[PDB]
Amino acid sequence: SLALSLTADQMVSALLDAEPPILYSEYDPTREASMMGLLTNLADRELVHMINWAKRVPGFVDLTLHDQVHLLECAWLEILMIGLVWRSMEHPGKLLFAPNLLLDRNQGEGMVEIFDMLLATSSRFRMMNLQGEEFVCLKSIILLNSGVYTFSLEEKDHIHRVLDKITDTLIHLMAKAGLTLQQQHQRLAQLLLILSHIRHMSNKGMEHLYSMKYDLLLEML
Amino acid sequence: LALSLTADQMVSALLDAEPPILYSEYDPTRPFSEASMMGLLTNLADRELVHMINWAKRVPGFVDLTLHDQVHLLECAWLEILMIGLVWRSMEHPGKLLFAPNLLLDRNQGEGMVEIFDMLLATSSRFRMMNLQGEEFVCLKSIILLNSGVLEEKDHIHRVLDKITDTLIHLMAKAGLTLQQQHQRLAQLLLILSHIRHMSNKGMEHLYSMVVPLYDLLLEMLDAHRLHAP
Ligand SMILES: Oc1ccc(C(=C(Cl)Cl)c2ccc(O)cc2)cc1
Ligand SMILES: Oc1ccc(C(=C(Cl)Cl)c2ccc(O)cc2)cc1
Repeated sequence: SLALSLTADQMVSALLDAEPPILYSEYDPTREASMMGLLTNLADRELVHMINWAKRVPGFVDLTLHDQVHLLECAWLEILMIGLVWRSMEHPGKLLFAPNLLLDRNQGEGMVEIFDMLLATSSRFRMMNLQGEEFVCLKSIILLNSGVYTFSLEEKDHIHRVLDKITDTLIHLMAKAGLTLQQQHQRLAQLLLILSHIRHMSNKGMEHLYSMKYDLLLEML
Repeated sequence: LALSLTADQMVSALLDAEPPILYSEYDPTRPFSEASMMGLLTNLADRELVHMINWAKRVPGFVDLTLHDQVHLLECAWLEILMIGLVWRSMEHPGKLLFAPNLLLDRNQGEGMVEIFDMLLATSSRFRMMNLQGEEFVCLKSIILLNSGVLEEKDHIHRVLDKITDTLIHLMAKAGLTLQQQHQRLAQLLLILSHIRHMSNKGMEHLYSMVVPLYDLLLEMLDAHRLHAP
């Protein structure tokens, strides 16, 4: 596990380098059972990239296959959502699901509360001046903190140590950016508190998906 | 004045404001059925709710918010608040959930509840494993309240949240932790809050598929005009 020996810069470079691409919504001019189909199809494609992203998250492959599957199983929607919020950040009042799918709230059945929360997190990130380097650290934290409470025991400890490294990385990014010590802790806290909003958003999102109606996962890991 | 508090004054304010520990109704009718246990828990929850509202009003910055925002924060946080309290109480009772000194329950006593209990016990164990301190607990609880549903007081709320962060840090420094340990523990603590949110959503899921008089209580007790509510 060279992962516990990574420096702040190495962790960032690894994470930046592992970023999935921004995918496009399926193009077909003729055509919300259709609108949800657009989002589900984007989601499925995004999932493939996410799983291979997860394998490049330092310390992730050191885990057993059982736990890798479980972490991804708990965090996938949270991860999809934070990506979405990151993409929408420079489009106030709009959610950028894809470059060719930029929806306002007016265009958002039980998705309305979801969108408003997503939009609010987007603006929150906007006024915090969230940086790409910080964003990838956060995304990684979601992956690892997803189902750690729930699930070798040593396995839990490895996760915890890597989380500590990501915390150090975040702090280092802020110090370099010239934040004072006090400012560093406050912003660390602000970022992490937004993670609970993300979890909330995911839970509500995961119980609307059930108002409708694994293999591929173990396959790739 | 709220935003003018030192760390030390902030922590003693929160400690002074702590609600009491309540006892479950003494209808000990055991063994429990689903109806009887939920009946008992709900009655406990309802009585705690009263004390929670009083507590909230003493959290620095809370009464600064509009009535609508006070109600919203409590609506969003109340179950998270009850659950963190339970986790704190159960901390020195491994394998058990101390809902009340007279209502100790283990996993083999909880039934969609089982999953929720398992989550509560895991968190409780996590608290123990990182040696969570009373001063830290009260900070986290206030953060849960102010972060549950956080347009001029979105900024006022964030100012108070910052002061609470400064207080948690200050407590860790006083304790003698290095700066690196401070940052790391702060992170570990706040990351737990995402799990508490999760357990709360799952709990609210179990409840609503089956209660507490939240809206009316807030109306009675958040009424600045009422002197002896509810
Ligand atoms: O990049 C994203 C793609 C879809 C979504 C969905 C939301 Cl906000 Cl509900 C979504 C995910 C899975 C689905 O089957 C439908 C929508 C979120 C982010
Ligand atoms: O101090 C507590 C009391 C009850 C509970 C409940 C759980 Cl764990 Cl589900 C609870 C809350 C509201 C209810 O109507 C029933 C149970 C949690 C903490």
